[PDB]
Amino acid sequence: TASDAAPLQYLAPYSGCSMGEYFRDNGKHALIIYDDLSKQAVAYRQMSLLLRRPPGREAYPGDVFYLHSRLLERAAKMNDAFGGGSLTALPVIETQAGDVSAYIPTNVISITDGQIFLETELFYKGIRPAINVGLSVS
Amino acid sequence: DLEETGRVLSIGDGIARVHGLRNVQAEEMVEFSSGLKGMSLNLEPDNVGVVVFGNDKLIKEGDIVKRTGAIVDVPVGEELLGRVVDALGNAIDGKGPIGSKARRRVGLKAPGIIPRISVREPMQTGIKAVDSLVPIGRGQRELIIGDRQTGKTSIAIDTIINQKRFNDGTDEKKKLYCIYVAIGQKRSTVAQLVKRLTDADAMKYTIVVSATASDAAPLQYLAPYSGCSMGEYFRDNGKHALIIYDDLSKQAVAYRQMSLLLRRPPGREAYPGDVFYLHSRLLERAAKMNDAFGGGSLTALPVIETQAGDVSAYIPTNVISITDGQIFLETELFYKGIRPAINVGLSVSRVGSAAQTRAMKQVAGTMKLELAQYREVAAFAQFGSDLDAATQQLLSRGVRLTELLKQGQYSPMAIEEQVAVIYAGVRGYLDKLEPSKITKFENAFLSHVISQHQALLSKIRTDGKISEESDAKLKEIVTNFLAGFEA
Amino acid sequence: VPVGEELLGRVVDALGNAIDGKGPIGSKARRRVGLKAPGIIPRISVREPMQTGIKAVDSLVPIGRGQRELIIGDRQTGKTSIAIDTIINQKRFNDGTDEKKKLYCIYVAIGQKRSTVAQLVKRLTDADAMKYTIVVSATASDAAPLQYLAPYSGCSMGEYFRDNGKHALIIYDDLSKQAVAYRQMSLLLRRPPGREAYPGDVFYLHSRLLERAAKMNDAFGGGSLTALPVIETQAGDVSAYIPTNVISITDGQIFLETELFYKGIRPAINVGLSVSRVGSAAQTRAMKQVAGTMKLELAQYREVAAFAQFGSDLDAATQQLLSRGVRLTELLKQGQYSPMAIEEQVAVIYAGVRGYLDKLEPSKITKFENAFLSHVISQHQALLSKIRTDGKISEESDAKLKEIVTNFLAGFEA
Amino acid sequence: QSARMTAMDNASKNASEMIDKLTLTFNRTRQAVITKELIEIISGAAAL
Amino acid sequence: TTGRIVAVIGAVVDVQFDEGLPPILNALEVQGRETRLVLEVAQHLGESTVRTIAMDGTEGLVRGQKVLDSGAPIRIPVGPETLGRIMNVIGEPIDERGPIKTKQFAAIHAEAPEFVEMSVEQEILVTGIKVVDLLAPYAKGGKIGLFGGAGVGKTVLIMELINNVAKAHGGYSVFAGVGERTREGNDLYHEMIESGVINLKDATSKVALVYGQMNEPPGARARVALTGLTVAEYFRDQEGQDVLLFIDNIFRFTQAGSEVSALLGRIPSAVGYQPTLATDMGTMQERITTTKKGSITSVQAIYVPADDLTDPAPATTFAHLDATTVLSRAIAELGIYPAVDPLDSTSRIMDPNIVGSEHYDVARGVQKILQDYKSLQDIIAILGMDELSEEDKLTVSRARKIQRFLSQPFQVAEVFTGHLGKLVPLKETIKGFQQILAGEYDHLPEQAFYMVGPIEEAVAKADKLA
Amino acid sequence: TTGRIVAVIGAVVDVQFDEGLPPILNALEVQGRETRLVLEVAQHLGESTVRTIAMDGTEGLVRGQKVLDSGAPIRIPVGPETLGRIMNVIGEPIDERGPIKTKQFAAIHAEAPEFVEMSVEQEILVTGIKVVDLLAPYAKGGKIGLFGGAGVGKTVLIMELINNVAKAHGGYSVFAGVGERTREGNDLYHEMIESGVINLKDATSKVALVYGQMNEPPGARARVALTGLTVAEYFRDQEGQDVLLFIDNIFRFTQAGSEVSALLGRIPSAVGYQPTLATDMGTMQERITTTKKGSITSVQAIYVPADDLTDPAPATTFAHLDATTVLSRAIAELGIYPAVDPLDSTSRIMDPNIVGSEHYDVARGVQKILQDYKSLQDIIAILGMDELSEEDKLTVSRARKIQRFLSQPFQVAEVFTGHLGKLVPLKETIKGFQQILAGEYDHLPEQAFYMVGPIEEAVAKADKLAE
Amino acid sequence: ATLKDITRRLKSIKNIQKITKSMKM
Repeated sequence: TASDAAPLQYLAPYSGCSMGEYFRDNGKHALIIYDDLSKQAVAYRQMSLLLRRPPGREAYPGDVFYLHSRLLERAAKMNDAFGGGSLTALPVIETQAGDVSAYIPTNVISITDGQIFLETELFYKGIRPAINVGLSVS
Repeated sequence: DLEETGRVLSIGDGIARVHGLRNVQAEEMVEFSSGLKGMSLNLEPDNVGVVVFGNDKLIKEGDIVKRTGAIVDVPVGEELLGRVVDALGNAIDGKGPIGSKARRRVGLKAPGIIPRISVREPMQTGIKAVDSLVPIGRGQRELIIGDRQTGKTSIAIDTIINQKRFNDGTDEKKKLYCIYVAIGQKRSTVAQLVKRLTDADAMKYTIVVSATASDAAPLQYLAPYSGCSMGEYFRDNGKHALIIYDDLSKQAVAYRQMSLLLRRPPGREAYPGDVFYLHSRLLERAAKMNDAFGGGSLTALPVIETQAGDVSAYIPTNVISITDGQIFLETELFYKGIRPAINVGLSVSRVGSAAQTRAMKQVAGTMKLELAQYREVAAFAQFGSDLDAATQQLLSRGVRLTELLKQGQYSPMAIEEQVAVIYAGVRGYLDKLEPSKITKFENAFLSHVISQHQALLSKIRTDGKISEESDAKLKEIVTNFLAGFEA
Repeated sequence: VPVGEELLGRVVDALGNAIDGKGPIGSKARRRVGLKAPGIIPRISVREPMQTGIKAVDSLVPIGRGQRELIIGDRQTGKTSIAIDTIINQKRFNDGTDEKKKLYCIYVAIGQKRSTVAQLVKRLTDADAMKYTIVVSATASDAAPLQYLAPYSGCSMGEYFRDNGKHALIIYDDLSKQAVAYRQMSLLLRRPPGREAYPGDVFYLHSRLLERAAKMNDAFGGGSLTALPVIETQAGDVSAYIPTNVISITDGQIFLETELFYKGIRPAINVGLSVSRVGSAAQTRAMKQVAGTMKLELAQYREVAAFAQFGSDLDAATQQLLSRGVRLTELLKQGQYSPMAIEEQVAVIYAGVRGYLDKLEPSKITKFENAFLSHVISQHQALLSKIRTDGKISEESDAKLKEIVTNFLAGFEA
Repeated sequence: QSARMTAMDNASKNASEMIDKLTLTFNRTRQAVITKELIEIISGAAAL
Repeated sequence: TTGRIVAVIGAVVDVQFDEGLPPILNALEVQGRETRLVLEVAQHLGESTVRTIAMDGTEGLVRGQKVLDSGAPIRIPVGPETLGRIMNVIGEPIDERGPIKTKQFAAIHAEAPEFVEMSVEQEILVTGIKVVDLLAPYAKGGKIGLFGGAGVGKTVLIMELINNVAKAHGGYSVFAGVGERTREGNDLYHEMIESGVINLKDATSKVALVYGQMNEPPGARARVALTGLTVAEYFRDQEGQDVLLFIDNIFRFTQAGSEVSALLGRIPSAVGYQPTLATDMGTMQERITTTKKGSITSVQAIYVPADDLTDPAPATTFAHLDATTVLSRAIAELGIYPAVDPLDSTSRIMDPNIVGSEHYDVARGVQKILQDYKSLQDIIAILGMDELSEEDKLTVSRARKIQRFLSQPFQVAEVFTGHLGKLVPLKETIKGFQQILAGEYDHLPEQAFYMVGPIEEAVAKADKLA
Repeated sequence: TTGRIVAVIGAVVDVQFDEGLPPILNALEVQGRETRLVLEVAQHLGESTVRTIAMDGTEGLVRGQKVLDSGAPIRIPVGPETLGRIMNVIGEPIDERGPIKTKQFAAIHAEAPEFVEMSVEQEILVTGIKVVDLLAPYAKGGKIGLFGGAGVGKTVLIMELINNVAKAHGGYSVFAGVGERTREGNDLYHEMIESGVINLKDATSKVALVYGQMNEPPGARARVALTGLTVAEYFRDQEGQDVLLFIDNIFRFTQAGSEVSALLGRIPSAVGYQPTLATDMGTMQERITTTKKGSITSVQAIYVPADDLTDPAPATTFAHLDATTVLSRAIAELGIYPAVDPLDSTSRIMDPNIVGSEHYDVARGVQKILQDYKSLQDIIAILGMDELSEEDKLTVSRARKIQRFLSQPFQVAEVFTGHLGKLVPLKETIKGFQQILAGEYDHLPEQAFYMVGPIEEAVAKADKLAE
Repeated sequence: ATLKDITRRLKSIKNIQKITKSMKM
């Protein structure tokens, strides 16, 4: 959480993922929820600026896309010859002002297999879940 | 001797890197063989990064540097009046030495929280827009901000000029000594400046600290503090002093230049992490003391130059955030005929009426309000193909009140003259007059009452407000003058 | 690097080596790639035209010999085409007798792709232009330093002609990719990056080069070097740092817009934003006569055309202004690979500038120009040869022309 | 008068929406210029 | 341990220890100085040298000067005898009323309430303010974003909350001025005094003031909000009250953070802030909660840079806020006070699952009506107040009654309004508005509801208004 | 002293002296070169090694090469025998006409005039250009600045001023080309001659020329202005004359410095500039000034990178001027030349007390209406013009005509405009505008007001257009 | 997207909205 050293916030998702992997690996089925990958990204960037790695777009280090691809590639559906088990990931990403073009959001959209965009407008107008049915995909 | 003296290891871009000087204190003044002074800003493990106060042509590798042991202090007191001094208090008007007894240290801490009291005495500029809608009190710090050439320095000058009404007077608690600090300006501008002030006989009560374009960074840096100390001598001694920093933008640049050359870390806009602290420690030294301390004050008018009206850029953000209000000037206004270009909606005075006179308030208050109201509708005017007479009314009050805020330069008014004129439109008397004529009306109307009616103005003045009587006398004076006027 | 007439018709790399596998170059002269440009004293004001073959250019932003004129615009707005048409237009004089009117061309590809260049040298060959062109190629896979040098190399080959009373034309296509090469070479040497990541001396990188294009006085052979450097803008933003860095070195610019291009205006020359710092001194009197005030007329036309995108109770002087503006805009249009001869340009602009077309329908104008030009070329080559020869429009030529246009126009609008 | 009323209702509402969007576009741009200009300074400084 | 100063660069002092190196965060005292110079430790550069940040001017320091490890972070006098006093960053008195003599001292750098200390539930903290309690309910242990500045009653509202916390919850409050303008603190001081919240004569002060003035170096304006925090944690972890924490203003906290960061030479991140923006904030915000012992509730004054709500400073900050109190100059102009905006102010706990359906419905009733009326507002002025329906004329009437019923007299402003302050109870609040919505006082007149407490007073005022 | 070269990286050369370290600013000459190479000492790196900036190409230099301290900063031939000549950064003739036999020599580096040396006389300097004169009058002995992005008219404007003012001026003129186009120094030299301002046969030359163009290494560009300015200071002080100083373009001095800055080991300030930009500009700009001894009337062209007037360079220069003419590509783009921006140009003499109220009320009158029209522009753009008050569609009218009446065919741009150059006298200007503002031509067409001199030509042009 | 242009557009749209709301009423 908000008070743990960045390295722990950075680490957290990989650990949870390994725990979900036991189930995937044994014919079982797990669900992992990364809330949020936004803050993990800033934790990793704090680490990267402190290590002195070249800041790039939005001051994020060059490998933040990999921070995420490596993680989310591990969610997966094995076939029978490997147990038939599976890992499902519902990672969360927080956009600013509904800007879904930002560096981090785009990164993550280019990794997952669809998105569920919730809109503030919808939310107030009383539509909840504030899902945006045209924009969202599976 | 490496303890009290050092040797230059390298010299460039005005930064001297001295070896030795083991005993120097932070910010201490030291001296290079050649005679040039320098200030120790970086005390490092293996060297002293010294900020050279002059041309680094006179310094070579190996030059011997010696400590002075003394920290930067400057001349101070009443003999500096009517003088033109550099950032170190040296006279540059070639009129002979300043006979200074007391010497004060340039960087001192602001008076704490206990030694003060609410800003309550009016600091009058003579500018109606300011004086009625953006009131400055003594001890207040009000920023004049705007793009290049919008009227910023003019505000300060009219302000300085204006204090002669009280400086020629007997009441010593109304006199205000002025200090004008010029940082990064070209010498011809200041020369022109001092001339305008001489011509108005304001140099008698003014001190000019000048750190110009060709003076080394550190002198441009210091200038505002060394001018501050000078104004503190008055503040502390039950006297009142006004200080104009023109501009804080150029001094920030001077500081940034040394910071980066000493290699300190650069943040946004390349400014050092302590640029906010450079101004806050300066602008806090302005304050209203308590009788227990002399009741003396130091008002400061700091100037910030914005770019393309970007009041949120870095330095404009700091200083806005530090001061008690802002007078925002605008080009569009300026070229549209509003001079001074004060944007009345965005300008502010945290001190407010706590600093207006009852006379002014008596008028300022409804004016402030019809204007705010006009501002809501103004945009409609130019397409008002059929507005109701309710709002059509506010457009009319709107344009007349606005014309009353206009003002020529070098002619600051007496609070009594300002209320007499404001009363005229505010009360509705110029509502049937032509916008194109208000400027002419006021001028002549004011010429008339300054001529014929100095007894009513003396009343208004004295009684400090508009008595029911003087009210009636003004009604007639304007209704007969107006009649005269449209003949 | 190798220098001289032996290189003509050959494709060399950034160091001089042939890459057309057509044998060694028979070079007898060499030249340092980096030589300062001739000073003040050795030159003379640019006065001889350098005809592109493009009305829009030759009429509104004239190019003289010894002049540097920049071709700038976003990707695909047609920048190279301007350069090819120019190289191709030079056959006229090169196949001719007069050696003073001849222009040897140099085409430096930088950062480009080999298949594109190969495409390029094919077309030049098919137009029978290779004979007078040298092609220095420093493409996409060539080392950064080759791409970097390439321009200086090609320049030096052009000075050979310039210093020997001959005339050369060099195209630097483009100076954007070179800057990148320079930036790369430079950062890898650990030289601190500057504005936009480029070396603090990228201005210098291009000034040094383009100052070399010049007009020498008779005392030095009267030869010259004309440069047509190309720069790529992004989002049509010409105010950009590099774009302005280079616009502040050359003697004018030709700015191509994608908006104009899509709109049908090809070349996409933006009248208002393009300039020629040589003015009419680089124009024949025939041309000066017809296009002397046209440029500021079209500028003023574009404005009012905007100011009435709402027919705001418009007078006549402006209705006339919009009527000329549109007709003239159609005439400056032009296809590719068909560089026109100077007298041909004068004939057609003439028709427009004189008002003879103010009553024709804009849509007709292009078709009319093909018909009209056909007529005069075939029937009237006596008037074309005189305008061309006298180089001016005499009072009778001007009368024989008024006669032809008005009558042909009528039969044309039957 | 009912169509001018309607047309001007819409126009006014479109305007406001445009206003809200340009403003938000303005702040995004304002933040990126500062960030962008600052990273540029740091890059140059670190290379030394 | 006794170290020497090896380097002084601005407000960053490097100190070398021969035997025994102070851990990070410890406070070191510089030896031989007119006044107290506390250097907080920030890093272990290796070779027995620490890198610290000065809490005051390093002017005059000398390489070789002596430094004494106080063997602990900045510690301050905590407890009751702090109430009504004004204190420095390192717990010193700056009001000149002599020494702050407490029994306990509390290091300012403290960790936050372990998960198992966390309260598992959401409870509204009542302040007795009709708008606040009805439409934007504060949360116990939560953080509130107080928007709006001058002219709009910011300081009187901060002072009524104080009073009402003492009254209804027997809880005390702290005031941390992060980057305060010396002029404005002294003015805040005397203003609390005149309204009593501070008492120089007795022991009835309900506020302790902690100040980090704008002249102080980055490191000081950086920590003073923690110091204030320390104090508040005492009235919760030692006396299990419901303390109130006021950080004015939360933006200068963050800025102080960046200055310190830059000085320590760390690469800034997006928009120039610190790489550690989110942790610098989290390590502080998180200590503000409801533990089993009690709770700290924080009212944070927010400054939004460039009016950009997505600016990293502000954006980060909302991550922690449970409600916003928007003070509005427009509302004030209606004479309405507190000048809180009933439609712009918000709260996370305005959930029927948290405030209960009744509360939730009334609130949502008050706002809609206030919204509807807003619509009509345009019509009324132009086409005149009458195509108005038996229905449209009622929404207005009530709305206008409501708008007024939402205003209220503060006990803090009695020395001035010549009127008696009211602390309406939550129950009274929901009923009040319930009935107006209901139509129970449609006959009553507007002005019957202006500046009163409980609806009962709306009734009685009507009587005196014939 | 004799030093050796230890490192060469571009225009920056480090030299190691064994005994006697040349002071900063000293000029050193590289031994063993066909041409004279001067190195200006820039810094003392320590270890008896100095970092220097080359005044020319560094090709062919070798590590170990010998270098002699000349014992003084670059010193150039100053005096009357510089008139009619063309000089180098380092004072060498570059016109092939032989040595420059001056009695004295001056070092290009010197302190700026003291505060007690300043003058405050303010006399309008009429130019014949409608816009400048009307709205931003130049002042004799004042500092003038022409601001503009690439290709908007800085030089042509400097060209017509040389014609309308330099040509009648009884006093010297010094034209320093700093980092501009070589083609241009050749155009001007030969023009000076063809008009006798330069005389190659006798001593009637009234203009000295100094050049350090764009084909030079940063070093030369960082100093020519100094050389130029130094020549001018001589005629100001040692002769006491009225000098006219033309510099095109002073931005080049600052770009020169930014180009070597990194090689001087400095953290960059904002926008890539060097951290010493303002002070570097200050110690220079402060010498370009009128004193009690002599008078300088400097006209400096100022380049504006990326067209952004807030760029640290253009931005830092405003404070050094008494009058500023800001040119704009947005105006130029419309075909309005000179492309001066009427609302961004200023003069310190635009004072009723100095030019008079008729001059002043007209100017401000013209500016109000152009401002008034600027504000409406974006709006009638979308909402159209019908709804506008006849009161407001008249200001659109008058504004559009004034906008034109402000253009003028320059005598140095006939090759550009295809129009004979017109020079309008101050009273013809004030009056012409006074009448447009007065409604006295609301009948003539806008076009009649475009590219004309005096108001009568607008009336004549109306008829010619009348058909 | 220039803070200059963006501002230029906001300027003209805030007026439009004002004149347009007026015309509606």
